Amino acid sequence: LSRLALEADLRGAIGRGEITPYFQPIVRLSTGALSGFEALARWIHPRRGMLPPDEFLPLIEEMGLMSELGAHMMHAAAQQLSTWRAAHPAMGNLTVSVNLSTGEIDRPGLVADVAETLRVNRLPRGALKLEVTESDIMRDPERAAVILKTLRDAGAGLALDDFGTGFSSLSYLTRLPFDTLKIDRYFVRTMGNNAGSAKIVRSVVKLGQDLDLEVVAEGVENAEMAHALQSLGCDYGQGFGYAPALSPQEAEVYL
Amino acid sequence: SRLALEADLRGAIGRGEITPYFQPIVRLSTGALSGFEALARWIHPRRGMLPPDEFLPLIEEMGLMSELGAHMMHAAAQQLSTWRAAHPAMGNLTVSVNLSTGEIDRPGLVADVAETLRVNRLPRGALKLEVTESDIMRDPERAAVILKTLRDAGAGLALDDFGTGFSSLSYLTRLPFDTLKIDRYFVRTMGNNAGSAKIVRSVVKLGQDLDLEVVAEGVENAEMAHALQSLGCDYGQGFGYAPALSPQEAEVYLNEAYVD
Ligand SMILES: [Mg+2]
Ligand SMILES: [Mg+2]
Ligand SMILES: [Mg+2]
Ligand SMILES: [Mg+2]
Ligand SMILES: [Mg+2]
Ligand SMILES: [Mg+2]
Repeated sequence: LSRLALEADLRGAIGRGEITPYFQPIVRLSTGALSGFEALARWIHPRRGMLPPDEFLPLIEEMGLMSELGAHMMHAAAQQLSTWRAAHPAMGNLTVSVNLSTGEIDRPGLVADVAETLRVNRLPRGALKLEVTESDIMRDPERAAVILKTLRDAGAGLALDDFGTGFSSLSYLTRLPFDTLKIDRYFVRTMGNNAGSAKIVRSVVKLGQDLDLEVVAEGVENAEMAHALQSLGCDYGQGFGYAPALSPQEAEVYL
Repeated sequence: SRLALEADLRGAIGRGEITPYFQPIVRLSTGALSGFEALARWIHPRRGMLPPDEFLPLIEEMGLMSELGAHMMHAAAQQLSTWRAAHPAMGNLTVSVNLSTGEIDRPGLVADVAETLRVNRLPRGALKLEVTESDIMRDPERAAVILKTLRDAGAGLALDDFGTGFSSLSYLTRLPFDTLKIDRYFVRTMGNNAGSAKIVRSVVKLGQDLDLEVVAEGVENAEMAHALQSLGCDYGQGFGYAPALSPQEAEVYLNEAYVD
């Protein structure tokens, strides 16, 4: 029924401004302070209401609009970040992250588009971060190494999302210019009653410290998980224990 | 000369021409001996000692890998029991043997290992099997089960050449290894290479936080040993201590190790 109607509605949705970022807070465990946001795509359909990425992203992909979606999300994330910095100069280097789907990292013109977005939004280096999964790196490690260095050289921060799943290669990591590792949600939420998950959480945290990478635990559901991560030296946390992806005006309240 | 060697390999394991030499593994802090890695050497009647890279490939072309693994394990196990009996005061003396790619999938491996422990009357963990990460990345869940059964039979388990390839943090947390070895290359070049320095440091901490004893391979001098122990690395092996020794030479090294 709808599987085909959505495609009709989805065409042009990006240009109409219907797919917009929502912002989930990332908090520094040591001080409790807001340190940045992860921007997450949301489709506010005029009829259907808000729809989550799992329901539209696959269709964006089939229609070949992934590149258009990524440019839009990055642009919207960056503009919001600059608008907040102009309204609250007290902040310094509050960051915003954007997720790239598999292969987006190789799209033609990505580096120029990022440089252009940091320029026009007058952002500091590292203010806008790109989150990728290891699929993009295992895919072709040497190529990933080239692309990632040029994105870092252009001013983008870089985060390795969902770390702990799949290979979680210690060797490949030491050669990639990441500045942030994110512990996947599953490990964080089962670390209290799953021995395997507890070992992955501790190792990732210690590994980040040994490699000078900042570590963000994803999926912090409550203050107890928060406190455990803090005791291990984990840098940041994000999850429903703090807040979901917020609309701009709700996110602005944290500033 | 390739097929000439191949002809010479027929029945060579049988005539006992391929035998183990033992390289010491030592505790870095106290400089004491903890064990040996058993390394195969072919003492050809005419050509003299031939290293594994020159015959190991031939052993596999002829499908003799299992016969070689069996012989090396038996020979290392017999030598270990003799040493342990002549050295009651070294409760932790172990010997290691290397399984080449695919050996852990052999049907009767666990039974063979179990028999070797029994006939040589070895305590649990005295005999270790060293496997590479590639031999495990082929089928992670299969290998996990097989490794667990080897642990349960009383064999020690070491993950050799760590640092190379994937060096998977996720898989290492789930596999029942007791020892992790850092590949020679990173230990050699950690002095002049930021990357190798990072691999060596983080493998040590990862290993230790997982309750694994870490062994640095390729310790070539007192400089590498001191830099490794100032990282808290457990053990080391390498030409800076001794190469793979003949059994008569290893016995002397063992005897001298009693002296502080
Ligand atoms: Mg993400
Ligand atoms: Mg994702
Ligand atoms: Mg994630
Ligand atoms: Mg070895
Ligand atoms: Mg080997
Ligand atoms: Mg090795």
